[PDB]
Amino acid sequence: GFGITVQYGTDTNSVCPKLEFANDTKIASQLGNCVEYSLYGVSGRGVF
Amino acid sequence: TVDVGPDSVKSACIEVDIQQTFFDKTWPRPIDVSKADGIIYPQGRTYSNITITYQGLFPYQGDHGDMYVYSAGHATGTTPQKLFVANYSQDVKQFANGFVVRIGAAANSTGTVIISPSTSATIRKIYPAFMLGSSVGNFSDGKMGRFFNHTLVLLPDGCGTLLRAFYCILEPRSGNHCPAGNSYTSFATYHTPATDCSDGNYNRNASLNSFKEYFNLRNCTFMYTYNITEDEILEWFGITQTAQGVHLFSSRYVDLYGGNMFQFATLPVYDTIKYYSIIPHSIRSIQSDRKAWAAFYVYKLQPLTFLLDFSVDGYIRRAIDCGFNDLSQLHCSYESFDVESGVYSVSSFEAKPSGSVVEQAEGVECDFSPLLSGTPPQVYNFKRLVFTNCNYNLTKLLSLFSVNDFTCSQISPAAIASNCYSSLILDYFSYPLSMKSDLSVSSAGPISQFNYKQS
Amino acid sequence: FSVDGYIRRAIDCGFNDLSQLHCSYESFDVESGVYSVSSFEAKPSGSVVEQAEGVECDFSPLLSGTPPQVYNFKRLVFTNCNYNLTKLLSLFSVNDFTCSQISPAAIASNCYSSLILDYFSYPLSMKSDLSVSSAGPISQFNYKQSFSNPTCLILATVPHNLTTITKPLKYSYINKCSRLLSDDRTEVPQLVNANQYSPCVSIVPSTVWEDGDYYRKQLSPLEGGGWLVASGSTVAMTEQLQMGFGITVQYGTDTNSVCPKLEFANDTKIASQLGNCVEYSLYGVSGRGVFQNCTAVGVRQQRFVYDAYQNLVGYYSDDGNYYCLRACVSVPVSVIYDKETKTHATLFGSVACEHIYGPLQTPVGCVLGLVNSSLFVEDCKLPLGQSLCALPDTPGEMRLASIA
Amino acid sequence: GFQKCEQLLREYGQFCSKINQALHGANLRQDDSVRNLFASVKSSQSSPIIPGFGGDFNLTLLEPVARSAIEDLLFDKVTIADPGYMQGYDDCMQQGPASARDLICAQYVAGYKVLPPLMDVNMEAAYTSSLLGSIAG
Amino acid sequence: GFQKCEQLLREYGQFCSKINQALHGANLRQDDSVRNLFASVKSSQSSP
Amino acid sequence: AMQTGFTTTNEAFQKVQDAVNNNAQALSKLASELSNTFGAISASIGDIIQRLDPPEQDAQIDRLINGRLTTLNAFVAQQLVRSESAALSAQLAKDKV
Amino acid sequence: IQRLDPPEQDAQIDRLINGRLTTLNAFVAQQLVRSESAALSAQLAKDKV
Ligand SMILES: *[C@@H]1O[C@H](CO)[C@@H](O[C@@H]2O[C@H](CO)[C@@H](O[C@@H]3O[C@H](CO[C@H]4O[C@H](CO)[C@@H](O)[C@H](O)[C@@H]4O[C@H]4O[C@H](CO)[C@@H](O)[C@H](O)[C@@H]4O)[C@@H](O)[C@H](O[C@H]4O[C@H](CO)[C@@H](O)[C@H](O)[C@@H]4O[C@H]4O[C@H](CO)[C@@H](O)[C@H](O)[C@@H]4O)[C@@H]3O)[C@H](O)[C@H]2NC(C)=O)[C@H](O)[C@H]1NC(C)=O
Ligand SMILES: *[C@@H]1O[C@H](CO)[C@@H](O[C@@H]2O[C@H](CO)[C@@H](O[C@@H]3O[C@H](CO[C@H]4O[C@H](CO)[C@@H](O)[C@H](O)[C@@H]4O[C@H]4O[C@H](CO)[C@@H](O)[C@H](O)[C@@H]4O)[C@@H](O)[C@H](O[C@H]4O[C@H](CO)[C@@H](O)[C@H](O)[C@@H]4O[C@H]4O[C@H](CO)[C@@H](O)[C@H](O)[C@@H]4O)[C@@H]3O)[C@H](O)[C@H]2NC(C)=O)[C@H](O)[C@H]1NC(C)=O
Ligand SMILES: *[C@@H]1O[C@H](CO)[C@@H](O[C@@H]2O[C@H](CO)[C@@H](O[C@@H]3O[C@H](CO[C@H]4O[C@H](CO)[C@@H](O)[C@H](O)[C@@H]4O)[C@@H](O)[C@H](O[C@H]4O[C@H](CO)[C@@H](O)[C@H](O)[C@@H]4O)[C@@H]3O)[C@H](O)[C@H]2NC(C)=O)[C@H](O)[C@H]1NC(C)=O
Ligand SMILES: *[C@@H]1O[C@H](CO)[C@@H](O[C@@H]2O[C@H](CO)[C@@H](O[C@@H]3O[C@H](CO)[C@@H](O)[C@H](O[C@H]4O[C@H](CO)[C@@H](O)[C@H](O)[C@@H]4O)[C@@H]3O)[C@H](O)[C@H]2NC(C)=O)[C@H](O)[C@H]1NC(C)=O
Ligand SMILES: *[C@@H]1O[C@H](CO)[C@@H](O[C@@H]2O[C@H](CO)[C@@H](O[C@@H]3O[C@H](CO)[C@@H](O)[C@H](O[C@H]4O[C@H](CO)[C@@H](O)[C@H](O)[C@@H]4O)[C@@H]3O)[C@H](O)[C@H]2NC(C)=O)[C@H](O)[C@H]1NC(C)=O
Ligand SMILES: CC(=O)N[C@@H]1[C@@H](O)[C@H](O[C@@H]2O[C@H](CO[C@]3(C(=O)O)C[C@H](O)[C@@H](NC(C)=O)[C@H]([C@H](O)[C@H](O)CO)O3)[C@H](O)[C@H](O)[C@H]2O)[C@@H](CO)O[C@H]1O
Ligand SMILES: *[C@@H]1O[C@H](CO)[C@@H](O[C@@H]2O[C@H](CO)[C@@H](O[C@@H]3O[C@H](CO)[C@@H](O)[C@H](O)[C@@H]3O)[C@H](O)[C@H]2NC(C)=O)[C@H](O)[C@H]1NC(C)=O
Ligand SMILES: Nc1nc(=O)c2nc(CNc3ccc(C(=O)N[C@@H](CCC(=O)O)C(=O)O)cc3)cnc2[nH]1
Ligand SMILES: *[C@@H]1O[C@H](CO)[C@@H](O[C@@H]2O[C@H](CO)[C@@H](O)[C@H](O)[C@H]2NC(C)=O)[C@H](O)[C@H]1NC(C)=O
Ligand SMILES: *[C@@H]1O[C@H](CO)[C@@H](O[C@@H]2O[C@H](CO)[C@@H](O)[C@H](O)[C@H]2NC(C)=O)[C@H](O)[C@H]1NC(C)=O
Ligand SMILES: *[C@@H]1O[C@H](CO)[C@@H](O[C@@H]2O[C@H](CO)[C@@H](O)[C@H](O)[C@H]2NC(C)=O)[C@H](O)[C@H]1NC(C)=O
Ligand SMILES: *[C@@H]1O[C@H](CO)[C@@H](O)[C@H](O)[C@H]1NC(C)=O
Ligand SMILES: *[C@@H]1O[C@H](CO)[C@@H](O)[C@H](O)[C@H]1NC(C)=O
Ligand SMILES: *[C@@H]1O[C@H](CO)[C@@H](O)[C@H](O)[C@H]1NC(C)=O
Ligand SMILES: *[C@@H]1O[C@H](CO)[C@@H](O)[C@H](O)[C@H]1NC(C)=O
Ligand SMILES: *[C@@H]1O[C@H](CO)[C@@H](O)[C@H](O)[C@H]1NC(C)=O
Ligand SMILES: *[C@@H]1O[C@H](CO)[C@@H](O)[C@H](O)[C@H]1NC(C)=O
Ligand SMILES: *[C@@H]1O[C@H](CO)[C@@H](O)[C@H](O)[C@H]1NC(C)=O
Repeated sequence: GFGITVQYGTDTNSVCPKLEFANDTKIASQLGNCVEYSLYGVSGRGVF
Repeated sequence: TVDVGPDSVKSACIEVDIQQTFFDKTWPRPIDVSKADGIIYPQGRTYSNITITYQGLFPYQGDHGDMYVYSAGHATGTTPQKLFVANYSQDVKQFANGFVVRIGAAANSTGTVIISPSTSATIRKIYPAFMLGSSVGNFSDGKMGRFFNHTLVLLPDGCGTLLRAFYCILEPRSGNHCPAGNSYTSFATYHTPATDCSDGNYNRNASLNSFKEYFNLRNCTFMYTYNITEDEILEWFGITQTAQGVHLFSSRYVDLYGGNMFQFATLPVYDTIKYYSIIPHSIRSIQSDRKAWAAFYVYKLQPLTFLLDFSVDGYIRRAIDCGFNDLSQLHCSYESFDVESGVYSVSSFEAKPSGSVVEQAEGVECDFSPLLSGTPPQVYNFKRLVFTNCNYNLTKLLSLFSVNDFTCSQISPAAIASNCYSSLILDYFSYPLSMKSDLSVSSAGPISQFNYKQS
Repeated sequence: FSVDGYIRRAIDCGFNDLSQLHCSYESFDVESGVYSVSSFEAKPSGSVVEQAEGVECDFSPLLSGTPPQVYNFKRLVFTNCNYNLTKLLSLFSVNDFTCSQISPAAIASNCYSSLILDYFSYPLSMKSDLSVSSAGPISQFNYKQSFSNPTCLILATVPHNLTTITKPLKYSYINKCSRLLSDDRTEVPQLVNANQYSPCVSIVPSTVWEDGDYYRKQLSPLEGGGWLVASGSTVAMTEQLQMGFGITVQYGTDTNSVCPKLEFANDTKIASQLGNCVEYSLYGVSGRGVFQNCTAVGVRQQRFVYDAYQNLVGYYSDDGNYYCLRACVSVPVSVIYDKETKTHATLFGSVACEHIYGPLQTPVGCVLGLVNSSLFVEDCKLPLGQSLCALPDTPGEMRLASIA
Repeated sequence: GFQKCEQLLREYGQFCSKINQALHGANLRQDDSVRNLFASVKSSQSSPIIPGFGGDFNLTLLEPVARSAIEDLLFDKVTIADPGYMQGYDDCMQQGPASARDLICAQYVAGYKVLPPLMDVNMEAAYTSSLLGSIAG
Repeated sequence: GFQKCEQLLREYGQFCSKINQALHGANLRQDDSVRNLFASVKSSQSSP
Repeated sequence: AMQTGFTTTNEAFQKVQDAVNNNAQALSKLASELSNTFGAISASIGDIIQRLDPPEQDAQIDRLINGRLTTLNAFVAQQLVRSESAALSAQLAKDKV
Repeated sequence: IQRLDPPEQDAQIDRLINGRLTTLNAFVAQQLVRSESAALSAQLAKDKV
């Protein structure tokens, strides 16, 4: 048996599937724009 | 499977001349929701003399849609020659939620013979032909428009007297000008009025037979026909797809003069239609008898809320697209076409994302190695691996075992393998499968009471 | 309850309107006044039923040839027919029959817009992989039931003498289905949607040859480019074929014409009960009301006419007539009570006495318990409305007095 | 009327008793408000209204026709649904609803009732008519 | 802006129409209150 | 000049119509809210009972109850607000007479 | 939405809806109470002027 328990917000949500990153998903390259974001599991929409 | 008649025995297809310039016309007929264009009537019920909002699949107010026009082929006097078409077979569109079609809007107007711009003729209604399916790609020479596996074909025939719907595999023929042969451009259907549209006996297979020159029909699961009484009346056609199959809508069997669409058929097509195209059609008229054929317009559907005005007789004659503009939102909020003068607040104009930003921990894999080495503990001595600041992959672990039962609670299956977590805690132990149920939350047996319990 | 706990006095709160009043205040003594109480309910005097009656829904396809694998499930859609699940269930040894968002009794007895039956070969050893909570390969890549419509899942074994159903060589399934994007770095799992087929169905053969077979298709630009890939897996075949049957039912996209068959009495017709309050069940639509013969409105083909509050207000019957449907209407009740005399009268506001000394018709409704007095008051304690007043006889009956 | 629902409704306490008592009090409040208001409009002494009341001052607009002419016009120009105080129950069955969203016929369907006012029209007219005749004096 | 939520919100009836109409009326009430109040403070004749 | 004054430009006249409209709105809440499901599978109790067994049937009926109890509480709260307002207004009418 | 499937996702969204509908009803009820009060007060101001 394998039990899996997951927690969602005691720390940065740093346990993630691996992701290949594009350089158009950086924050610095999209300042002033409305973007969707996912930052270490934290998500929503906004302007950086 | 269904017998759909014999294969074509011709060694070659009729040559098709594609000259899109001639079909690049501007004859706009956008959806006018105030005139109830493009509306499919609420399906399980009717209403009388009321104005209500309704949620359903509707075209957008102001949508121009995609115009398609069929033409006469090439001729020399009394001997028709080459077919003349637009680049339609290669223009494959995403199906999404389906579409509605405005058919014969220009009928009775003086129009143009597309093949001969200086020649005018009275415009006649012509029915659209469609090819729909799950997967698309190219033909032998690299041109697009090939559909794979079963393809739904809606092919009007009998010079506009029947709609033939079939779901079959289309096997490109290899003859001259055919899709698997030499000198291929585009497949097209055709009929030859001179022999196919006699005043009495119309050839009910004229378009089917031309279709068959380009493709062999294989593993057909059905072929249905619907009758059409001839007229020059503007009509609407629509197609949608649900778990029950493909639904064909039309205004002509219920609201002929009004235009509201009602379902007339459901087809047993269960794979998802993702793509569609217009099958170009060319009429092999003699040079001296070319007609102008009405353009048809295809508009896409989406789940919109409309304000629908139901007359005493139940037809929808007027409507508001509640998301078109702010004025429309106002009418919908009061469920009326007439609201009092004033200044009103309406939904804000939303800012929409222009992109996305992502940051994730990227680095070390989370290490499930301990798990794989030595004798696992008993259930009361389970061992715990706590993963933080790492990249996880459950497949990497799951793929090493023959999984008998994998279930999740308070998280979806898709989510367990794709979300980010503060931590992932893995508790592993030896456990007989015969005691599977003793690990259930509802269990009152020894495992859940004294050995191991999940959060 | 007395101090010693015994019950010495009680009110039956449903006996009459006066009793309802005492109960609503939880007291045996309430103040004088005119009070609204529960209406006098109209009750059904019978019932009307209309159902599609005709062709049986045909489960024959199901019984002939080799059933498909779970990712190639076949679908039978039943509309406008009489269903009988026992007829199908009785042909198989059912191992597990469960329902979700519909009761067991209901699955076999309600009318539906449609019934969709999805059948396939399926090992019983993988039973749990069809659970909603499952994160295994069947629920992720092969077959998933609707979360929106009520569903049932039947797992059953084909009997040795049901010789019309043949067996595949092995059971098989997709254990992987994903897309490789044009960059060939990112792989995206392609999960199956409820009631749909996996995108990998076109690359996976009807039977997986052997466990571990890998399939790939090059996608065109219109499909987003990249590759669609999948892996198959197998389960050894059992002595008797095990099959799954998913059932999905919809309740209101059309006339609910998929019904159990019903033997009809001719006393359940609408025409024979016009003007009465009846229970009705019309092609799965039900409630209580009064049918009336009236002028047709709405679209005939749509059968059921609704108002602006979504009530059913009319119906086109299979007998050719259009009926208006009115709610069974309750009869308003107000109790006129005088505490000092311990007397009362009942006002049925807005009601003509034809529906109820005998009853007295007044400007505010029909009143029982009052006697018309042609007397005037200024000092009215029990106003009835308009310029009417109940005046106790003091005990006798209350008088109906006019306010001067 | 569904018993299962009623059984579950009971677990919310005497909900309906509260609804009924709150409205009963609210309704008594208007009968008391009306009674008090009219008691105060009421004249002790008043002159009769006769045609010609007003002399050179044209008051025919206000003279009872009984409501006055302006009073009838005021009512005729306001769109008011007829509550059917005497026999609305029946009007809604033999004729049915007047239009979409007919809130008077909805009463017998939805479970609510519109109650009649404390004074009838002729009594209210009598109060303002006697008031008119009292103004000069 | 979430479509799933909006889909569920619809099952609560025309909730938002009620919110908007109630506030619209409440807001008109102040414009009418203000207009009436100032109409009465307004002088016919006044010295500079 | 006033005989023809009961029109769109007469503020007092619209207030009369608005008092009437407010009564209608109060009743429309009860007439229109019974069609809501409040997350339930149906606005009809009879449909819930016919389709579901008690452990789920209960939850669905309960959604309808909560929605209807809420509606009635809102209705009553407004009848109390409106009757309080009308009573104050009645005293103003008393003073004006 | 990101964490749950429809049968549970629905229940969770619905909790948020109920809470927000409640909040808006409370807000509106108070704007109506406050606007009624301000209107009465405005008539007092009228009388004082
Ligand atoms: C999470 O964790 C899971 C599990 O660890 C990861 O999933 C794995 O992902 C890898 C890819 O990164 C994937 O490998 C692929 O396997 C297929 C299958 O081939 C096998 O069968 C064929 C049959 O013809 C054999 O020829 C082949 O050698 C393999 O045989 C295996 O089994 C036999 C025993 O039966 C052994 O003897 C063998 O040694 C072997 O183990 C391969 O076809 C695929 O190859 C393609 O990619 C590689 C990349 O290195 C490339 O070099 C190849 O040329 C080829 O690429 C070309 O084709 C692709 C289209 O398919 C195209 O896109 C390219 O551009 C090229 O044209 C590769 O090796 C493995 O199977 C997955 N396992 C599971 C269980 O899912 C998952 O990725 C992890 N997630 C994250 C985010 O990291
Ligand atoms: C939904 O779908 C389901 C499944 O299709 C339907 O349910 C079926 O309904 C039919 C009736 O319509 C029902 O048939 C009845 O079967 C019994 C059982 O008898 C068997 O055993 C006895 C043992 O003594 C045998 O003698 C008899 O021949 C039967 O044997 C069967 O099996 C053997 C092998 O073991 C075979 O060799 C046989 O050929 C046979 O298959 C019968 O007793 C019953 O008979 C009564 O009704 C018939 C009507 O035609 C009548 O002719 C008989 O004389 C007798 O009627 C008298 O008695 C009844 C009281 O019982 C009384 O009311 C009458 O007035 C008479 O006095 C009949 O044949 C079948 O078993 C059901 N199957 C299942 C799985 O449930 C269901 O109805 C469908 N729903 C809807 C709405 O349509
Ligand atoms: C190209 O040209 C053709 C004709 O040359 C047009 O076809 C005509 O279109 C009009 C409008 O759609 C049709 O008029 C409708 O006829 C209906 C029935 O007509 C039949 O029955 C009546 C008796 O009930 C007969 O008198 C009549 O001759 C027919 O036998 C009417 O019921 C319709 O009225 C309904 O709609 C109107 C509003 O449009 C309402 O005011 C009415 O109250 C009622 O609801 C209407 O009169 C006409 O009949 C069609 N001709 C033919 C031959 O059928 C094409 O539309 C035109 N094409 C384009 C694209 O413009
Ligand atoms: C024009 O298009 C129509 C499509 O609408 C197409 O109709 C098809 O015609 C064929 C016959 O030509 C039908 O097939 C027959 O159906 C009957 C049904 O009972 C069968 O009994 C026949 O079986 C006999 O003939 C077979 C011939 O091979 C033998 O193999 C068999 O053993 C029997 O002897 C046969 O299946 C077919 O069902 C219809 N299809 C539809 C969808 O209606 C028509 O043929 C086209 N015409 C031309 C000239 O192309
Ligand atoms: C849905 O439609 C797709 C597309 O039509 C279909 O995929 C096709 O499957 C067939 C066989 O099932 C493939 O045809 C041949 O299959 C044999 C198998 O032994 C191969 O050996 C053949 O190879 C030749 O072509 C190769 C091209 O590179 C050569 O390298 C090789 O030497 C041979 O000359 C050939 O593949 C057919 O190619 C695919 N088509 C595509 C576009 O992939 C699919 O099966 C259908 N799905 C279902 C579920 O019915
Ligand atoms: C394009 C052009 O001008 N070609 C010259 C011919 O016009 C000319 O022969 C005359 O052709 C006349 C018809 O010309 C068109 C037409 O409008 O009908 C020109 C169109 O552009 C062409 N359409 C398309 C899509 O290619 C159309 C078509 O070819 C024919 O209909 C064939 O079926 O022809 C008309 O028939 C005159 O009677 C005829 O003399 C020839 C000289 O004979 O020279 C060409 O360069
Ligand atoms: C006192 O005032 C009233 C009105 O407030 C005067 O009575 C009005 O007299 C006019 C005559 O110009 C009537 O006009 C008529 O209207 C009808 C409407 O259909 C029309 O058909 C006639 O041709 C004419 O235009 C008006 O209706 C009438 N109004 C009433 C309420 O009677 C009255 O005469 C004044 N008295 C004195 C002494 O001046
Ligand atoms: N073969 C053939 N088929 C046709 O359908 C056809 N149609 C026309 C005419 N088509 C049209 C269509 C729309 C307008 C039109 O009046 N459009 C408006 C704009 C409408 C809007 O955008 O709201 C305009 O003022 O141009 C004119 C001609 C001419 N020849 C034809 N020839
Ligand atoms: C369809 O509805 C309209 C309402 O929009 C009805 O017209 C009303 O009819 C009544 C009859 O007494 C009049 O008092 C109203 O003033 C009319 N209103 C309008 C806006 O005209 C119309 O009669 C209905 N048609 C049918 C057949 O019922
Ligand atoms: C389409 O139908 C045919 C016949 O019904 C299927 O069976 C193949 O038919 C060809 C005819 O030349 C034979 O050569 C093959 O050997 C047959 N295969 C089998 C397995 O019997 C064919 O499989 C069907 N295709 C699809 C996609 O369903
Ligand atoms: C669709 O139209 C066709 C053609 O009118 C109908 O087929 C005809 O049916 C009659 C019935 O007596 C036969 O006499 C003709 O010989 C048939 N014609 C042909 C070409 O076969 C067909 O039945 C109609 N379909 C429907 C559903 O009504
Ligand atoms: C951004 O991505 C492109 C993709 O090819 C890469 O060539 C480029 O060097 C990247 N830029 C940086 C700063 O890494
Ligand atoms: C077909 O022609 C249209 C219209 O000129 C153009 O927009 C479209 O891209 C063309 N498509 C192809 C596949 O050539
Ligand atoms: C699509 O085109 C490529 C080259 O253009 C050819 O290799 C490939 O086989 C074509 N696909 C089909 C299905 O013929
Ligand atoms: C199949 O039919 C035969 C006929 O004699 C019977 O003996 C046998 O027991 C039947 N088997 C089953 C599984 O019912
Ligand atoms: C009504 O049912 C009875 C039952 O026996 C039957 O005799 C009578 O003929 C039926 N009437 C009609 C009109 O079918
Ligand atoms: C209903 O009324 C129409 C005419 O008003 C009439 O001809 C028809 O027979 C009536 N139907 C019934 C069931 O009474
Ligand atoms: C009571 O009797 C008198 C007879 O003078 C009659 O005029 C009056 O309308 C009656 N009242 C009622 C409610 O019947």
